[PDB]
Amino acid sequence: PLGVKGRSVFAGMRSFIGQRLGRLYDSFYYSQSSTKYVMVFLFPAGIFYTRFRADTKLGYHVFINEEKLYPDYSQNYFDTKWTNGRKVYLDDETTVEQLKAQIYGGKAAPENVKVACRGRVFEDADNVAMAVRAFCKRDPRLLLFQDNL
Amino acid sequence: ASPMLFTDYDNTASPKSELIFMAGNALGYCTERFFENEYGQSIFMFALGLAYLAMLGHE
Amino acid sequence: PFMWRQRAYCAPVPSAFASQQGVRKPLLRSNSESLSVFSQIPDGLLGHTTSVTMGNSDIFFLPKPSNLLKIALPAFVFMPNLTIFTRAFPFYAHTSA
Amino acid sequence: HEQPYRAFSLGFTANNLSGNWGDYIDRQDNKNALMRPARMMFTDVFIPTTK
Amino acid sequence: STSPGLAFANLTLLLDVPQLPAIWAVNAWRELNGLFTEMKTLAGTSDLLYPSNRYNPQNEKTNRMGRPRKYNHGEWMFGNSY
Amino acid sequence: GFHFQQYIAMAGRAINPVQWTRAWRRMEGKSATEVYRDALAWTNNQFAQISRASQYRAWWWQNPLGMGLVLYGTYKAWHMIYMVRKQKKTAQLVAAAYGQGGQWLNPVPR
Amino acid sequence: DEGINLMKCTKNPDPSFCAKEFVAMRECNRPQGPHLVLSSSPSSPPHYELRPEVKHLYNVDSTDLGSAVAPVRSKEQLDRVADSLKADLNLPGYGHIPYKWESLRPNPGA
Amino acid sequence: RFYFMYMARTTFQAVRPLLAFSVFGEVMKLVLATMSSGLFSFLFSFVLAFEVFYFFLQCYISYTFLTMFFTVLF
Amino acid sequence: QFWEAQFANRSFFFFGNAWTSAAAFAFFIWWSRVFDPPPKERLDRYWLNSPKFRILSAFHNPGKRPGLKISLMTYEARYCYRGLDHPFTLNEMKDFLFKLREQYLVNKYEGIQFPFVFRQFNRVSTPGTLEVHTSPALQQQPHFH
Amino acid sequence: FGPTLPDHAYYGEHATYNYFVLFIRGMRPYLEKIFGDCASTIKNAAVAVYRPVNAFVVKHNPDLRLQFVAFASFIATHMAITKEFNDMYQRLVDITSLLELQA
Amino acid sequence: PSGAYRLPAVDYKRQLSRGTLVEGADFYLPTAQEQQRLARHFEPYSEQEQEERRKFRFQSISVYLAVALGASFVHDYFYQRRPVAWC
Amino acid sequence: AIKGPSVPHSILFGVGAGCCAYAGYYLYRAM
Amino acid sequence: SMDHGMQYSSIYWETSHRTYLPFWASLTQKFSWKIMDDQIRSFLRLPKPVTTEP
Amino acid sequence: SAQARIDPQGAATKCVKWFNEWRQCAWDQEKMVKGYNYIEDRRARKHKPYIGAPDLQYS
Amino acid sequence: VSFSQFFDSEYFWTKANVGPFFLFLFTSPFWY
Ligand SMILES: CCCCCCCCCCCCCCCCCC(=O)OC[C@H](COP(=O)([O-])OCC(O)COP(=O)([O-])OC[C@@H](COC(=O)CCCCCCCCCCCCCCCCC)OC(=O)CCCCCCCCCCCCCCCCC)OC(=O)CCCCCCCCCCCCCCCCC
Ligand SMILES: CCCCCCCCCCCCCCCCCC(=O)OC[C@H](COP(=O)([O-])OCC(O)COP(=O)([O-])OC[C@@H](COC(=O)CCCCCCCCCCCCCCCCC)OC(=O)CCCCCCCCCCCCCCCCC)OC(=O)CCCCCCCCCCCCCCCCC
Ligand SMILES: CCCCCCCCCCCCCCCCCC(=O)OC[C@H](COP(=O)([O-])OCC(O)COP(=O)([O-])OC[C@@H](COC(=O)CCCCCCCCCCCCCCCCC)OC(=O)CCCCCCCCCCCCCCCCC)OC(=O)CCCCCCCCCCCCCCCCC
Ligand SMILES: CCCCCCCCCCCCCCCCCC(=O)OC[C@H](COP(=O)([O-])OCC(O)COP(=O)([O-])OC[C@@H](COC(=O)CCCCCCCCCCCCCCCCC)OC(=O)CCCCCCCCCCCCCCCCC)OC(=O)CCCCCCCCCCCCCCCCC
Ligand SMILES: CCCCCCCCCCCCCCCCCC(=O)OC[C@H](COP(=O)([O-])OCC[N+](C)(C)C)OC(=O)CCCCCCCCCCCCCCCCC
Ligand SMILES: CCCCCCCCCCCCCCCCCC(=O)OC[C@H](COP(=O)([O-])OCC[N+](C)(C)C)OC(=O)CCCCCCCCCCCCCCCCC
Ligand SMILES: CCCCCCCCCCCCO[C@@H]1O[C@H](CO)[C@@H](O[C@H]2O[C@H](CO)[C@@H](O)[C@H](O)[C@H]2O)[C@H](O)[C@H]1O
Ligand SMILES: CCCCCCCCCCCCO[C@@H]1O[C@H](CO)[C@@H](O[C@H]2O[C@H](CO)[C@@H](O)[C@H](O)[C@H]2O)[C@H](O)[C@H]1O
Ligand SMILES: CCCCCCCCCCCCO[C@@H]1O[C@H](CO)[C@@H](O[C@H]2O[C@H](CO)[C@@H](O)[C@H](O)[C@H]2O)[C@H](O)[C@H]1O
Repeated sequence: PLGVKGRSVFAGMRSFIGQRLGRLYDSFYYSQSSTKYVMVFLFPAGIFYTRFRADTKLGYHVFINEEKLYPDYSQNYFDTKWTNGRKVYLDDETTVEQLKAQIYGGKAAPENVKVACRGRVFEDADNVAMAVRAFCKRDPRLLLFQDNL
Repeated sequence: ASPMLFTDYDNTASPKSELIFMAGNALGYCTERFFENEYGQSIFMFALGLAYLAMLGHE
Repeated sequence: PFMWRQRAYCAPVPSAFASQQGVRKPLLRSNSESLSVFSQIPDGLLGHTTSVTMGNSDIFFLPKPSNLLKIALPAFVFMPNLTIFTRAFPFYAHTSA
Repeated sequence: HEQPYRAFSLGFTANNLSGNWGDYIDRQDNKNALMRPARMMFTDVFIPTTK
Repeated sequence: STSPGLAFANLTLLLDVPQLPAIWAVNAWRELNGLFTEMKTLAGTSDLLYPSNRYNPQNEKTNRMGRPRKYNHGEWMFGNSY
Repeated sequence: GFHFQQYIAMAGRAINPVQWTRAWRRMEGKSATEVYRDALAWTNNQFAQISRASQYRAWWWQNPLGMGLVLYGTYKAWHMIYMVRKQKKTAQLVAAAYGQGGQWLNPVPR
Repeated sequence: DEGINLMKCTKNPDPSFCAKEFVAMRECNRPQGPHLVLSSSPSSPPHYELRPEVKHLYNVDSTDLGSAVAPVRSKEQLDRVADSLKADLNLPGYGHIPYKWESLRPNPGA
Repeated sequence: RFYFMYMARTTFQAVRPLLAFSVFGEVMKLVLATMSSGLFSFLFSFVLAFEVFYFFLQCYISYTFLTMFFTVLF
Repeated sequence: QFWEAQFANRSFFFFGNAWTSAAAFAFFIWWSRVFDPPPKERLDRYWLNSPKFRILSAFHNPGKRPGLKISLMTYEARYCYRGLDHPFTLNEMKDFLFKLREQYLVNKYEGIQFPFVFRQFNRVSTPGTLEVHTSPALQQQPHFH
Repeated sequence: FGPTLPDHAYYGEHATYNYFVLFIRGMRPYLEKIFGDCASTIKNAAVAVYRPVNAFVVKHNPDLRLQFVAFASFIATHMAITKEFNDMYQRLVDITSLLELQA
Repeated sequence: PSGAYRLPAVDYKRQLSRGTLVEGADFYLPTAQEQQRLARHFEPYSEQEQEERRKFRFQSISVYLAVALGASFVHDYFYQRRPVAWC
Repeated sequence: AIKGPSVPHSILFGVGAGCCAYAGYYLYRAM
Repeated sequence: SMDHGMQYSSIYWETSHRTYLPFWASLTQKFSWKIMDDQIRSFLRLPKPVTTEP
Repeated sequence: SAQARIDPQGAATKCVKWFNEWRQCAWDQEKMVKGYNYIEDRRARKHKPYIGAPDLQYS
Repeated sequence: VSFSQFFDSEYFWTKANVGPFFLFLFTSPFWY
């Protein structure tokens, strides 16, 4: 005897979802504290953040010409030293000045510092996204150098 | 200095969080290289042949 | 624009030094136009050449005589069974039976 | 991710990894020096030169 | 259950089925951004918007590549210069 | 396997244009289902003759590998007659269009 | 008149996208007068024409710069153009086929 | 790390027969291309037959390891 | 049989070692995208340098040489569907011009063949009395010592 | 402080009478209804399309030889029209090749 | 938790101690008509069922051929089209 | 040849089938 | 001494290299939708390209 | 560096690559100064080869 | 037939033809 009169398939769907959620709560309660919180919240959350950031934002590999132009990262923790090739995720509205400040930690940068991509110098009042689209399409490797000349 | 004296462009590190894309990048590489072309058609025929042999053995 | 006798790629063609030839063709042309594909040739049918498609040709047919056979044959497992021990799968997947 | 891939062929009968044919301009012999004199033996059909 | 021969599938599953929520979230975010872009276009714009493009910085004082517009200091009889 | 000579003779009759008129006349008042069933029945009769007569009878070609050698020879004949011929034509085609080995050339370097 | 016509057209545009209006306005707004105009005709197709007093500024043999509408697709015009190009090139080797796939069909494939 | 170990073992056991059929085949092909006389050819025929038997041995070994690596209780 | 196998144990869609599991795995990979053809943005990654593609182009263009049209298809796939304003490097430009030159020579000289253009065919035209001589020795160039 | 967890929190379910197999065995009737209805819909549509076409064909080509003639004529007409279109595109391509030669 | 949504099973060790565990029948027979076949001995199958079964004494190579040709045609000329050059 | 069951009638039938196929192609591309 | 040259290199097919051509390939022929698309655009008065304007 | 005063053809063979890059940069600058862009098409159905692969966003 | 009496469980699972409904449901992505 499939189905009952006066009852709707949508009501049955609600019933089923309630059953599933109650069972999930029971199984989460009767589980190890050591494993369940990690496996249910921290790995999903990290994976979500990473995948969303990669699939949505757009990033750039940043290099610097000379060691004298490297930033001072001695004080901030988990990164005591600059390394070239760092992947850096930015927003579409970011400019070269904002990028430079982000690199140098809101501190006094050196003089006549400029950004290039495939040999092509960027203006500082330029959107990084459009500048890359123009000069280095699908090769976002940026380089920071000193333009004395 | 000038930007062309720089050569070490291929040291493109990437965050350690992105190691979860290991299998995804592998499958994407094998898709672009093997599966979406004639060798992939051969592989599909091989899978169908596995099904054929399983059915034959059952009967 | 600095080393004219040493940069021949950026120089005019020899038909330009000759002083003799509705609309006419241009008199001055560079050798740097050799670095472009569609400089002289037209761009006709540029974006329509990857649209000429041809179908594949493989036929998936093979007769299956089982009357010839009387023994079973081995078969691969393609994926792990997640319908059983689903909750423990990340915890036992690394072991070998 | 912008460089192109070389074709892949691998089977029990034939492959495309025991040799290199080269580019369209810079070509080269797929077979190595010891079996170049016996190229006829690695062919199902052979149409020799005119001389 | 499992076996050494299923290491490929085990790794792929463990690493990819957790990503499916994020993939669906990305798809939903894309649809919402498209909806908002189309609503803006219906409302009206000075310069056009490219729908399937990443970023649209164009305005009265800005080009379609983020630079300032040339010859935009004065006013023109035919209206906008674009 | 059996009746290879009869099969050659059948092909010869099929390629004869007089037999095309004969078949045109025989096709009067006839259905595709009937034709297909007739052909299937013929093939079944051949394979059934094999399955029955192999139990008690041995052909002139009998060998310690049995009919496996005859079937291998059928395959090899088909291969050398059809597939290697097609390979020859494809070889000449590729050699005229790109040069010998043109289909295995590497992509243009970027 | 040119400005008004352009403004009216661009809001209810033509499949030409108002190109003739645009060029008319551009040539009217010149100080000394229009260099390029659209010839008035009883003939069906209109032509672009160049004034004589500015002919020395343009690289032209005559004032007629051709029709103001593109050609219509025609097998005959294509044949004519191809024959003319072949004659001008004068290349012995065109149409030569050193190898053709062996087939009853004249053109295998195409 | 266990997944990587297992896939390495599996792929080696899968390609073992391909190797025995292909690379030793290439070696035999070199020897065939180089040899001309009859005595050496007579002696080399037995090497070819040995390669046949060796290929079947490798195939048996791979069958064993693959039925071990693709056997599931449940 | 397939339907009943689905409700049998260890025989669900692609799980297990049964022929139903194999068939479902085949359908699953078919339903997936991995075996679909690539897009136009991604054709010059593998397909335009493929033996199947090259043989089919040569076959369906009987007496012609499609290297140049293949170069132009690569240019298209990179310019019009991937967004590259500069699709060709110096190498690819040289290859394009090489193929253009070969086309010119093939149409200029009737019957030209390998040493001058990459092309080989068997049915050739010979004079009738073909003389065979030794090449001259390579020209002695002057050298120090 | 003792056991906080029961046994079923750890131990694996029954090997042969498990949760999924019982579930799918319970859902078998609804799935049968669903897929039978879908298959019947598709079959009825295909039959409604195929019956009148077979009737119209057999009415005008009742015999096998006539069916073969009609099939061959269909093939020839298709090939001829394709050849017309191909000839046009070939003329365009020929012009482009001639301009390449001119370059 | 209340206990309404508890686990709908008991562990195999406790069943074994209760004397309740059954191990068998990886497969099942849904309908009683199908269950009682080997016990009836006189009508394992009804007559209608018998004549319906007589239609499947052999597999249909004709249907195999037709379905395979249709699927190959569709898969080749709708799903596996690829571009080709034109000269 | 116009109405009756005959070889010309079958040829006409095949021609009509070809033209209807191409009409269907026209509709497909139009939509 | 360039035209009508002799065969300088050999032509061959290596063992078991594939051909990717079936037996009806000679009857196969190409097709482009471009001519039909042009006719349909002209008949339905769809957006024209600017290449129609000189 | 290649001594084009005495070997101009040999040096041009080395330097035309940088001439080509300059030629490209010229257009990239003109198109940034004069805003030139194009209507990009919607995303392809198989932009990603594999579902688990990351679709790295490019400007 | 009404929406309510169609989506009633008994009529939905016994007398109704749910083929078109479930086919539309499967092909939803195509329509979207
Ligand atoms: C060239 C060979 C290599 C081929 C190419 C390479 C391919 C390699 C792959 C090999 C795979 C083989 C295919 C196996 C499938 C099974 C085939 C099979 O067993 O049945 C075959 C088939 C017999 O079918 P059947 O069902 O057994 O019916 C038997 C009859 O009832 C009759 O009853 P019967 O009792 O009276 O006789 C039974 C049988 C008895 O057959 C035998 O026992 C063998 C005969 C003598 C013993 C030694 C045999 C080897 C050396 C002598 C024969 C040389 C020819 C090689 C024949 C290969 C088979 C052994 O008789 C024959 O079948 C005659 C076969 C010999 C034909 C001789 C033709 C002479 C012209 C050729 C010039 C001379 C040779 C040049 C050098 C070639 C060197 C390679 O034989 C036929 O070909 C039918 C002939 C019909 C007449 C056709 C018109 C005359 C044309 C003659 C040529 C026939 C085609 C073959 C070409 C060979 C000559 C170039
Ligand atoms: C014993 C087994 C039976 C033997 C007979 C089997 C062959 C039957 C056919 C015979 C008739 C062939 C035609 C001859 C006329 C001339 C044309 C021609 O030659 O070209 C074809 C070809 C050359 O091609 P070509 O040079 O490019 O010429 C132009 C093209 O071919 C043509 O121009 P196209 O490229 O534009 O045409 C393309 C397209 C046009 O055609 C089509 O598209 C459709 C064609 C298929 C029609 C489908 C059937 C129609 C069904 C409608 C009804 C359906 C409903 C009812 C049925 C339902 C089904 C149950 O497709 C084709 O044309 C394909 C042609 C197929 C060639 C034959 C393939 C079989 C190769 C030989 C197999 C040997 C088996 C082992 C023998 C073992 C004996 C020891 O030459 C051959 O095929 C050679 C056949 C030689 C027969 C050998 C018989 C064995 C005798 C023993 C000799 C011993 C020495 C052998 C060495 C090894 C011995 C151990
Ligand atoms: C390119 C492939 C594309 C797809 C990917 C492949 C995925 C499938 C892989 C399958 C691999 C299996 C291996 C082949 C099987 C061989 C043995 C066999 O089939 O036995 C004979 C068997 C004959 O059956 P039988 O036992 O004699 O029953 C005859 C009864 O008298 C008939 O009377 P009845 O009462 O049974 O009903 C009459 C009629 C109709 O039924 C009725 O009673 C009326 C109701 C019909 C209306 C609805 C039609 C069905 C749905 C629509 C179908 C078409 C279009 C869909 C459009 C969508 C909506 C618009 O029956 C049928 O239509 C039969 C249904 C055919 C379905 C296939 C069989 C199920 C196999 C499971 C495959 C797994 C797929 C997963 C399922 C999807 C996810 C859940 O063959 C078949 O029927 C199946 C055809 C096989 C498919 C061809 C695939 C090619 C295989 C390649 C093997 C060769 C490998 C190497 C290639 C290289 C060669 C050089
Ligand atoms: C030891 C290992 C064990 C473990 C196995 C592990 C493997 C598991 C995985 C499975 C394997 C996957 C591997 C990867 C696959 C990728 C490689 C690949 O596919 O391509 C390679 C390979 C590469 O070729 P390609 O150069 O790249 O060209 C590719 C083309 O696309 C395709 O080439 P194509 O199109 O040029 O060749 C097709 C060929 C063959 O095409 C066909 O046969 C189509 C299929 C029809 C089969 C059903 C008909 C059977 C008829 C039998 C009746 C004979 C009479 C009875 C006599 C009895 C006495 C003997 O065409 C012809 O020769 C001409 C025939 C034209 C007519 C055919 C149509 C009419 C049919 C009706 C006949 C009526 C004739 C009337 C004549 C006219 C009179 C008016 O592809 C092929 O060669 C395809 C043909 C291969 C045939 C192999 C021959 C052996 C077949 C038996 C296999 C074993 C049987 C097992 C037992 C079951 C049978 C008892
Ligand atoms: C869309 C692509 C689907 C392809 C893959 C899936 C296979 C295709 C076949 C369809 C899948 C669904 C089959 C459902 C079978 C269950 C039928 C049944 O009666 O179950 C008992 C339920 C509960 O019934 P009940 O308990 O209330 O009353 C009846 C009680 N008995 C059984 C004792 C008589 O029946 C229903 O009420 C209808 C449920 C089926 C309709 C829901 C379909 C589920 C699929 C979507 C999953 C997500 C749910 C949330 C959706 C939210 C919507 C906003
Ligand atoms: C083509 C696709 C084919 C593949 C199919 C794809 C779909 C199916 C794929 C599933 C395969 C992987 C499934 C593994 C699931 C692992 C998750 C897991 O079990 O967690 C580990 C925990 C660990 O439990 P444990 O550590 O005590 O025991 C686990 C196993 N042993 C004993 C061996 C260690 O398991 C649980 O008990 C919880 C699971 C149920 C809860 C699921 C998460 C949702 C929670 C929602 C409720 C939150 C309540 C918050 C209230 C807070 C206040 C208290
Ligand atoms: C709650 C919101 C809706 C939930 C449903 C989510 C499912 C969406 C997945 C469908 C597949 C999307 O895959 C792809 O994404 C978006 C539309 O989404 C489109 O992408 C394209 O159009 C959208 C417009 O919306 C643009 O924002 C985008 O710049 C462009 O690339 C592609 O044409 C589509 O192929
Ligand atoms: C006799 C009628 C029987 C019914 C058959 C009806 C089946 C209809 C299903 C059509 C679905 C095909 O799906 C479609 O396949 C083609 C490949 O051929 C793909 O085509 C893709 O690759 C090709 C080649 O590079 C290009 O045209 C383009 O990049 C892209 O469209 C499409 O991305 C995909 O959407
Ligand atoms: C005689 C009867 C004739 C019946 C004719 C039936 C007409 C059927 C026409 C269907 C054509 C749909 O064509 C296909 O649809 C999808 C969306 O649905 C389009 O859209 C798809 O591809 C493009 C990019 O490649 C993007 O929009 C997006 O990534 C994706 O949604 C495809 O670009 C198009 O190729």
